[PDB]
Amino acid sequence: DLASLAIYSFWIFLAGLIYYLQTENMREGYPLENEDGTPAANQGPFPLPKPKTFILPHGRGTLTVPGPESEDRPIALARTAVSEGFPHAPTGDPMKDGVGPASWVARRDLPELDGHGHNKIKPMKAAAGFHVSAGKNPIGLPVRGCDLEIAGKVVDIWVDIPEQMARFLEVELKDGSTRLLPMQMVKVQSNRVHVNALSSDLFAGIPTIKSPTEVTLLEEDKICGYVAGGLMYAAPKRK
Amino acid sequence: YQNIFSQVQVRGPADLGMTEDVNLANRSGVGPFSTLLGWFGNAQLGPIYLGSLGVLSLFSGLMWFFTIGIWFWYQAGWNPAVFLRDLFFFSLEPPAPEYGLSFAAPLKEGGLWLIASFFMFVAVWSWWGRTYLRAQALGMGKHTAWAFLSAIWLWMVLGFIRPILMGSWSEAVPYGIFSHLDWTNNFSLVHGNLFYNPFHGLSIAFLYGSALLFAMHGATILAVSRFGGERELEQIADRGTAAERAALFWRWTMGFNATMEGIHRWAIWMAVLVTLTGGIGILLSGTVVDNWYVWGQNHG
Amino acid sequence: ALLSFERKYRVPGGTLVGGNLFDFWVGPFYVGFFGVATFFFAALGIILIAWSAVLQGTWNPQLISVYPPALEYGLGGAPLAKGGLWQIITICATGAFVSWALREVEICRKLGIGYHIPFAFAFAILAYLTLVLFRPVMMGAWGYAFPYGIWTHLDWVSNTGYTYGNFHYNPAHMIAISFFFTNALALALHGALVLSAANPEKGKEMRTPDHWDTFFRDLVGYSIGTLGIHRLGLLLSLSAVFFSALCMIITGTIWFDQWVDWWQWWVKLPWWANIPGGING
Ligand code: BCL
Ligand code: BCL
Ligand code: BCL
Ligand SMILES: CC[C@H]1c2cc3[nH]c4c(c3C)C(=O)[C@H](C(=O)OC)c4c3nc(cc4[nH]c(cc(n2)[C@@H]1C)c(C(C)=O)c4C)[C@@H](C)[C@@H]3CCC(=O)OC/C=C(\C)CCC[C@H](C)CCC[C@H](C)CCCC(C)C
Ligand SMILES: CC[C@H]1c2cc3[nH]c4c(c3C)C(=O)[C@H](C(=O)OC)c4c3nc(cc4[nH]c(cc(n2)[C@@H]1C)c(C(C)=O)c4C)[C@@H](C)[C@@H]3CCC(=O)OC/C=C(\C)CCC[C@H](C)CCC[C@H](C)CCCC(C)C
Ligand SMILES: COC(C)(C)C(=O)C/C=C(\C)CC/C=C(\C)CC/C=C(\C)CCCC/C(C)=C/CCC(C)CC/C=C(\C)CCC=C(C)C
Ligand SMILES: CCCCCCCCCCCC[N+](C)(C)[O-]
Ligand SMILES: CCCCCCCCCCCC[N+](C)(C)[O-]
Ligand SMILES: [Fe+3]
Repeated sequence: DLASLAIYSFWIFLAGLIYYLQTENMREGYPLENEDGTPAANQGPFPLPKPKTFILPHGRGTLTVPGPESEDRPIALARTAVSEGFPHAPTGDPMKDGVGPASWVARRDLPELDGHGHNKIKPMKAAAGFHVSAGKNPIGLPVRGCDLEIAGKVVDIWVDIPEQMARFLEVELKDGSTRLLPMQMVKVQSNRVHVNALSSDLFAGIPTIKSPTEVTLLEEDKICGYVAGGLMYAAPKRK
Repeated sequence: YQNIFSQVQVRGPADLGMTEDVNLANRSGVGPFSTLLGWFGNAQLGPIYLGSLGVLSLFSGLMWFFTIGIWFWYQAGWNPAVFLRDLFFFSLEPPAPEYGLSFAAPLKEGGLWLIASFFMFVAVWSWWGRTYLRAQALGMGKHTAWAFLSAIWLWMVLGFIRPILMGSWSEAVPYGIFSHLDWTNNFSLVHGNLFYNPFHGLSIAFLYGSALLFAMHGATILAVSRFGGERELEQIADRGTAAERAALFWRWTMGFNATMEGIHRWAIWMAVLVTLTGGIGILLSGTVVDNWYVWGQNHG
Repeated sequence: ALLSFERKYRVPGGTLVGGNLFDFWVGPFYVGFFGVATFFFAALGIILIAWSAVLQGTWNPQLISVYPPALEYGLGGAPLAKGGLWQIITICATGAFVSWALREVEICRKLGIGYHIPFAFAFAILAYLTLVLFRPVMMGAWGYAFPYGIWTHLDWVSNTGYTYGNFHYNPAHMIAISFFFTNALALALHGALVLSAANPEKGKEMRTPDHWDTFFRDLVGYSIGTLGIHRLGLLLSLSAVFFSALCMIITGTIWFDQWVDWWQWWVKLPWWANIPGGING
């Protein structure tokens, strides 16, 4: 019977598909590790696939995965227990050290480029033709932390040029330097921008960009990591 | 703040797009900008590309649509009040069984259905070709066209392949809102209940799974958008804390996880297998299996 | 064992109940209080099903079915052998799913992410609760809920639908279907799009997001953008389930006749009801 052959064949196809798909999803993070970074004994029943190489645009090189995995940064945590499976306690300030929900990855220290090779993200001041077209323009609003104190003022929006969207608010602090706050972690209101994740005293600690007119993938990761981390680590100062 | 709607829109010069190997002669000018649309997605409408294959598809697609409409107006006695009243009850129906696979049927009793169907056939395949060709001009893989081919498969099975194998156009789906629903219901009753078709059951698993999966995935990317999660290509090329937190949410919940590229492979396939399996289940119905209850009792 | 990048994230905290008491993992799995709750509820439920199997007299997964109390029991308890087990198992299901959602929230807090996933999952839970709790309550009996067996729950869908004629004519059900199909269409397209950019023609560089906005604009004259599509898929899916729950919550309650006849309100509107010709005159 042709229908019996079809269904039988299809189940065999589906098993192969699932195998292919799971191994494709092992191109990052594998092989698995013990808590000390050495290779785990039990890798599971799916083997690592044959590497593939992505050719990056704009002369940025290639990525070959799977490849040798490495954090490329010190992880300031220590065991809280003598056996496997327990949490790992921060050895200093987890917001400063970039662990837990304050974590960041050592992404490449260049800015993301758009399809023509220009910086993807720019302050609106430097982005020709770009303006606020709907909603409350936050530029000029005081910025309030979860302690209900004013941490600074909004001095620009950093926009994603190709996707025509707001990505950060640049916020000036008491001392006249600025910080980027992710747009996804602020609430624009009629008379203020409110920042739930950070109390006002934690604004100075937000990691800085080294050049004031662009931001690198590394820098975005440290900024976004740091402000997300305040949900857990600035909870004592949130009324 | 949940990132379902944007809080502030920004706009700059119309984005005219990448050039690559595309014939610029065939792109329009940019259309208007919709502040409405821009609360959710992008505000910019157009430009659109319209070469000869696109004109063809767009002409045929409208001809298919108007042919059904002329017939609907006819059925309404040309009275607009009746046309709106009975809109969902009208039906352009295929030829009766006695004409088999021939083109000999009168215009009023099958022939207009073949004309409308011919135009639909031209509209879809040329739109399929356009899907491949637009990807080729930009240097992109052909995934969109291969994925579209799975939906085409169910459509071709319903209206063309299965009618041919069964010996007549009367097996095909009529053009009408209520009538195509009645056809669907009748088809299951006549074939011994489609819930006993294993291919129909798989199609359901995939349709349900597509909703499961895009809810998982959409929510996941929204949950990590505070770290740039939605920038999926660059997360692929250079893993960020967005992609790590996403994976780990799932690893910690259900014991395994995906990558930023690999989730899209789960996605394309969950979706494609809907119509793949579905089209097989339909093609086998009444060609090979007359009653799925019955077949199921023999397991085969 | 851990993913190569995992350790930095396994820090204490984020729990909603219990402080540090259940703040640990087993293999990949995070536990927490709600992990413990989920294990208990799930394991009891499976045990009750394993038992309800012997009382039915079978061990084939394609035959095991845990049928609810029959209609005559109303909204009261029932002997285990005929309805009681379903009722306890349902309590266990609800307990497990809610516990699974609340465990997802704990995982979100530890990872510093938004709560969108448990929020989305809560739509599925509500659909389940509509079929087994809200509809049966509102209709006055546990027997209108569906039985837990693989084929037997399909018998129920079929008999429930044909109680109202062709169930296609339920208008909320129409909307629901439309979102399901639209969602799958969107999923194909997103999947294919991203993969077409990341896996270009042989030898060429990865495309860029500008390429995939150009692809869709060349094709249909619009591109929703990458934030947009993720919002979209989330919306299409959740809307599909919203409309599913709605279409059943109204069936057997507000409307209980043949769904096809509901469409008569439109055709009987006075301004065109009596005009000859067409289909309905
Ligand atoms: C939603 C509307 C109807 C309904 C209508 C249908 C129809 C119609 C069909 C199914 C089908 C299925 N349904 Mg149903 N089903 C309903 C409610 C449910 C519920 C529930 C708790 O509410 C569950 C768990 C299931 C489970 C299932 C699967 C057995 C099967 C494939 C679904 C799938 O891939 O989904 C998407 C999810 C995934 C891809 C994730 C994986 C889900 C797995 C497969 C679930 C395993 C369930 C297991 C066998 C039983 C419980 C295990 C306990 C630990 C004991 N149904 C309601 C009552 N269901 C299909 C079938 O083939 O039935 C025989 C089918 O044709
Ligand atoms: C009483 C009715 C029967 C029944 C009869 C059928 C029949 C008959 C069929 C299905 C099919 C399906 N059914 Mg069933 N079905 C029943 C019960 C159910 C239940 C349920 C809970 O009870 C569910 C969830 C489903 C679910 C499903 C899907 C999994 C599957 C369709 C997939 C799809 O995406 O198609 C939608 C996708 C398409 C139709 C492809 C379209 C692609 C083309 C190219 C689009 C062209 C567009 C055109 C040119 C217009 C242009 C528009 C402009 C641009 C604006 N059925 C009952 C038992 N079902 C189909 C299937 O595959 O079955 C195995 C099918 O044929
Ligand atoms: C002959 C039958 C009738 C009919 C009668 C009915 C009836 C009756 C119902 C539907 C329902 C639905 N029908 Mg109908 N329907 C028909 C024809 C169709 C067709 C078609 C093309 O013909 C389609 C596409 C549909 C489509 C649909 C969907 C809109 C909806 C199902 C999804 C849902 O509710 O999910 C919601 C999801 C769930 C309930 C799943 C919940 C998951 C839980 C929370 C998690 C479970 C975990 C589990 C135990 C696994 C864990 C173990 C392992 C680790 C995996 N119907 C025909 C005409 N239809 C159903 C509906 O709307 O229900 C509300 C419904 O009750
Ligand atoms: C994997 C299976 C799923 C899937 C996938 C899928 N569909 C696809 C693709 C893919 C991968 C495409 O690439 C292709 C596409 O272009 O998508 C954007 C397509 C497509 N899927 C489509 C529809 C569609 N897909 C469906 C289903 C599915 N598609 C599955 C769920 C369905 C269902 C559920 O029935 C439909 C109706 C089309 C939108 C598009 C293919 C377009 C096409 O072939 O067009 C030919 C016809 C024309 C170009 C012109 C027609 C003119 C209109 C009829 C007039 C309408 C008038 C309008 C209502 C009034 C407003 C306008 C006025 C100003 C005049
Ligand atoms: C709301 C939109 C869609 C959606 C979303 C969604 N589902 C989700 C999530 C989200 C966002 C999760 O985060 C969560 C998850 O972890 O997914 C991997 C989940 C989930 N969706 C699941 C399944 C599922 N979702 C479905 C539907 C959908 N989920 C929608 C289409 C369906 C359908 C359509 O039928 C199914 C089968 C699970 C894989 C997972 C939730 C796992 C969970 O709750 O685990 C704890 C409980 C157990 C391990 C077992 C409990 C055992 C019971 C005590 C006994 C069994 C009782 C049951 C009623 C028997 C029924 C028998 C059947 C034959 C009928
Ligand atoms: C306002 O009035 C005007 C006149 C302006 C209008 O334009 C109004 C018009 C309408 C009211 C139009 C409304 C139309 C509908 C309600 C359409 C609905 C259609 C469906 C629900 C279709 C469903 C399914 C169709 C399927 C499965 C068709 C498949 C077709 C094919 C696979 C193609 C088969 C080709 C054939 C038979 C011809 C082959 C011949 C060769 C020579 C190759
Ligand atoms: C329907 C989808 C089911 C997918 C099931 C695939 C499970 C893969 C589990 C392997 C993970 C192994 N680990 C945890 C060692 O990586
Ligand atoms: C169709 C339902 C299938 C459910 C399978 C879920 C797989 C979970 C894998 C977890 C990995 C566990 N271990 C112990 C291998 O790590
Ligand atoms: Fe995505």
